[PDB]
Order: sequence, then C-alpha cells, then structure tokens
Amino acid sequence: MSITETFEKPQRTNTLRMKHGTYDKLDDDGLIAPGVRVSGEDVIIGKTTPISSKRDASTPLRSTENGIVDQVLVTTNQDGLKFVKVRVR
Amino acid sequence: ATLKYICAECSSKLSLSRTDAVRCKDCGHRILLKARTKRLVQFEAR
Amino acid sequence: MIVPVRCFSCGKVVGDKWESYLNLLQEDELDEGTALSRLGLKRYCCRRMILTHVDLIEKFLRYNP
Amino acid sequence: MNAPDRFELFLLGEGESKLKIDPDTKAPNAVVITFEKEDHTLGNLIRAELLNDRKVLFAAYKVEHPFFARFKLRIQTTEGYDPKDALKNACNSIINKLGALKTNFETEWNLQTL
Amino acid sequence: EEGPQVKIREASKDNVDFILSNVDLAMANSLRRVMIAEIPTLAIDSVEVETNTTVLADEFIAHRLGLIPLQSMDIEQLEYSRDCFCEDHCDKCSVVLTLQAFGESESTTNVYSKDLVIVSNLMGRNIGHPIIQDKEGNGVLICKLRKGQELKLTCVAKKGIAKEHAKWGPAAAIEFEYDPWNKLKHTDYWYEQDSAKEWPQSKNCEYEDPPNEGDPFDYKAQADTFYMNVESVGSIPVDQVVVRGIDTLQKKVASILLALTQM
Ligand SMILES: [Zn+2]
Ligand SMILES: [Zn+2]
Ligand SMILES: [Zn+2]
Repeated sequence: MSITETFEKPQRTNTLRMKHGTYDKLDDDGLIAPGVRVSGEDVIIGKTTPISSKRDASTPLRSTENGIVDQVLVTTNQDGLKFVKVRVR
Repeated sequence: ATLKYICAECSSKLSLSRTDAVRCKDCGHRILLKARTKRLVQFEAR
Repeated sequence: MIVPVRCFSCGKVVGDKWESYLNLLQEDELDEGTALSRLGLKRYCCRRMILTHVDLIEKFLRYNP
Repeated sequence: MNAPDRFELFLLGEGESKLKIDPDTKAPNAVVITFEKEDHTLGNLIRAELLNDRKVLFAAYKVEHPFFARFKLRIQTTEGYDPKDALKNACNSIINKLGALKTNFETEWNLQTL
Repeated sequence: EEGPQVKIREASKDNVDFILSNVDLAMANSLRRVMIAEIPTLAIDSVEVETNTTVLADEFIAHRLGLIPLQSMDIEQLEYSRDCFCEDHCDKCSVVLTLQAFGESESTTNVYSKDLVIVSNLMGRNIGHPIIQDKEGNGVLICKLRKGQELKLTCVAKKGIAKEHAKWGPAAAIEFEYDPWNKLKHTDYWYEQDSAKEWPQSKNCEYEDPPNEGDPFDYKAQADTFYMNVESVGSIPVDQVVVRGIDTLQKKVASILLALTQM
C-alpha cells in the first residue's frame, strides 16, 4: 500500500545503503544505454525501495564479467509491472 | 532528433516521461528498446 | 556468419573469395574441389576455410529489424 | 585478464637492457649474456655463428620459459680471447653474410620476368 | 659474389620460389621466422563505431577490419604511434579511413574493403590503401546489410608487426625444405614395408643427385641449400618480404653490436 520501487539513480538520502559499484554510467531512468562499456561491479541497473526513505536495490554487473551493454528492454508483465532486461555482451 | 527508447517493430524514435506505462504510436507493443549511446565506443582492432 | 577474412592457419586472405567461389559452383557447375583450386586455395588449411564455411549472415539478414 | 601486453615481447620495459653480461663461475673464460626481448631468431642464429670460431670452446643458448621473451647465451673462449669480442665477430659475420644475401637476391630478382 | 647466394625458380605478384645455398640452416631458418613475424606493416588497429544496425556485433566487424590488408610499401617512413610525440595519433604515425555503408536497395547490400576511405594526408607516400587482388575489384567482403541497416565507422591503421598481432603479417605461408633425399639423415622415415615407396617424393629431389646404393654415410656433410617459396598477402611486394626480412634480421643483429658499445 503506497509502497513501490523505482528505477532512478539513487542518491543517499537518510538510508545511504549503496555499494562500491559506480552509478555514473546510469542514466536518469536507471538503465545504462546500449553502446556503453562496463566492468567490475559497475551498476547496470538502479532501483529504490521506500520501506516503512531510500534503501538501494539495484543490480551490479556480476563481479567477474566485463563486456558492453548490448540492448536494454523495458516492458510490463500482466500486473502493469515495469519490467527490465539488460543484456551485456 | 534525440530519443530514449525505440520499438522493436516500427523502430520509431519514441521516448516519454513517467505515467506513460509502455507503448508506441499505434504500435501498442509494450516492449521498447533503449536506443543507443552518444559517446560512441572505441574498439581494439585485435 | 560471414566468410572469414584470412585463413586461420596461414593468413592467405580468404575473405575476398566467398562470392567468386559460390559462382564457380552455380553457373560454371564445377565440383567444390576444382573451384577451390582455381580460387588459388592450394593448401588444405586454406581449403577447409572456404569449403567448411556456413554463411549464416544470410538467415541473420532475413529478420526484419 | 592475467595476460601481458603483446608488445612486451619486443619492447624493453623499465630498467631492462638488451644485454646483461655476468661472468661465469663454473668455467674460466666463460660468460653468460642475457638478451631481453629476443627469442630463438637471434639466439639460435648467434650460437651457430659463434660455433665457427675455433677459439670458441663452448657456445649455447636457452630460453628458460616461453612466457618471457628472453634468453641466455653462454660463451667460453680460449685464454686471451675476450668472449665479448667473440660475440662482436659473430655479429659482424652474421651481417656481412646478410649483406651478400640481400645483394645477391635483389640481383637475381631483377633478371626475373613476371 | 659472396656467401649466401640466390637462384630464383619462379616469381610473381604473390609468389617467389628460390634456392638459398652457402648458408647455415640457422640463417635460412631465422630469415624465415623474421618474415613470418618481424616485418612492419600497416593495419587498422583502432575502430570507433557511430552506427551499427548490422546483424554483426561491433567487435566482430572491428576484428575483420583489422584483418583487411592495406598497402605498406612506404611504412619504413611512417612512425610507430608509441614513438610519435603526438597525443594519440596523427598523419605522422597513422592513416585514418572511414567506412560508411547503408542498405539502400532491397537486394542485400554488400560492404567491401574498397568502401574504405582514407581521410588523413597520405603525404605522398604509398601506404594505407585497401589492397585488392579481386577480379571484380572488391578486396575482401567486410559485411552485409539488409533493407535499411546502417554502419558508420572511422578506422585508424598503425605500423605493426605480427608478434603483436598476426594481422601485421604480410607473409601468408612459407615453403621450407632441404635435403629432399634424406642424404643428411635428419629424419627416420616411418615405413610399413618399404619407406622409399610409401613416402612420396619432393620436386626438390629433381634438383639434387640421388644417393647411390652402396655409398657409406657422409658423416661430414651438413645442411646446405634450402628450397623455399615465399607467399605474399599483398600489403608488400613479394620480393620485398625477402629483402626487408633480411633487412630486419640484419638490423636486429646490428642492435646487439650497438648494445655492446653503449656498454
Ligand atoms: Zn511500434
Ligand atoms: Zn591457409
Ligand atoms: Zn603521431
């Protein structure tokens, strides 16, 4: 109830819960754009969870993998769910 | 002319803000790809 | 996926012959063995390069966008 | 990921010198030169040349590990003949020889038709 | 007219069969290795990608571009980027080409190495020029575009050598042989009944005298005369590989002489 999650570049604010992984490669919509090269634990996706203000939920590039974003996809599942699938190559 | 998204069927350089769920113009395909990147990538020819 | 440019083992440029090759076959109705030799592909390393190639880029193209 | 840069095979790094000459201890009038950024091309070639000099008592080379583009060359000479000089001679010879070869080949090439 | 001497059997834009005599197996061998890996050549070593709607990935395309042979006769005067004082590259240590291709027709648009466009000042020296030995003149097929697919690229070619990457290879494949008859005995043939009947014969045999039934083994004979044939990818003239190759190996040994000097 009145509690959702968002896809935007998180920025501390009372919680601070974030990790080493850079967020600089993140666009304001929390998704890297295809052409961009990634590595280490760079943040592929940025996500938020205002638990009963801003605890960082977000997927970092798996520690020992390093390629280039190939394509990003933004859809929805039955329950108007904002769906995301990032493909690194 | 700047965009942020693209449909996988009509390839219309869409892009919209919040409260627009997911859709294209006439192409109600709820998919959308994230265009490309402007900073261009450099490649090792090796 | 496209004719390798250059044969793995020695590097004889083998990227400029796909088409020539596929032509010496179709219209000139030659056996693969004779076609190859005429494209100047004498060593088997170079031969296996063209003979064995599968031009998938052709079915890759067939998808609309 | 744990692979060195290809250019490390031929380009000398920092503080490295093409040659390092340490005096051999086991035998007298013997030396061990260390060639950096050089493989068998130069290695096996010079041991060959060095072995025409009847004042060269011992001459061989080895690349202790294929990961490192480098090799050692040991040279023993008769008393009164500096091994360094032994190396200088072989090198000259290796050149004069390639001098003639480059010349003769171009010549021959100029008589060819096609 | 001195030590190493040559006898050429065949010659052309791509091949040169010759006989090297009055040379140690060593030199014959090094000279060979040098050709295969230590002769400067120009090759695309950097690729910037503007647009790629092709069905191939960027690094895939890029790998092929680096593979496309390019003129390299005047490389001996182009510089190694790593030695040029510029910030990155310039007309003094590179050659920039551009490849723009767009799927126009609906008949499948082919992209060739002849669509490469040199945009830097070649400063009047013959270098950087997609090499082409095709019948229809399309030096290597780079990629294929469908209906309306794009491909915008800028390539920077640099002076390189095989050792760094096989692409800087201008030698294709060398034919080597010596002692066509096993006179020297550097090999113990594997037979099943008759070695001499099971193992074919080399055309080099024809150029040397058989062994004669009852002659004792010539323990003093060494390896003289080598029957080679140097192929050439084009980037450099056949006759050139041999020469420059001899040059390089020559300069190498030279550097050791200088080294002992500075020492
Ligand atoms: Zn649409
Ligand atoms: Zn081959
Ligand atoms: Zn420069």
